[PDB]
Amino acid sequence: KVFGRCELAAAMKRHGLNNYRGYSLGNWVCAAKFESNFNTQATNRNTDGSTDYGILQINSRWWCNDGRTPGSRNLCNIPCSALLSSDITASVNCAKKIVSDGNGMNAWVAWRNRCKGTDVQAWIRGCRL
Repeated sequence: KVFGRCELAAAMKRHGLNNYRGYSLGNWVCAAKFESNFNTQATNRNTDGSTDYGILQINSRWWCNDGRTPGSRNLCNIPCSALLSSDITASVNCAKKIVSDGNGMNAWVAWRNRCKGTDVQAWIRGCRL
């Protein structure tokens, strides 16, 4: 499913992402925009053979099992396909563990490169939250 901006903002808020670990909602919405373009079915393969899955492009080498990434750790204990569902719950729960990993949102390269230090507030502007 391809979420609309405010729709995703509201769903993420309901799932406890607004200000989780100090990151305002605008950061999470900005990250989804640049990571998947709000599309839950987005996948991208990396050169190391691992694959990024879903709305937040979570990596198979550490967070989920896709049965084809040798040495994968499956820290969120879920098959990677669960991260592509229209219900963002699995994605959100796993993202919570990732952002708590000690490196914050820098774990998401698109966030670091395109959201970090920008007026992330613009991403939730106009939304009924």
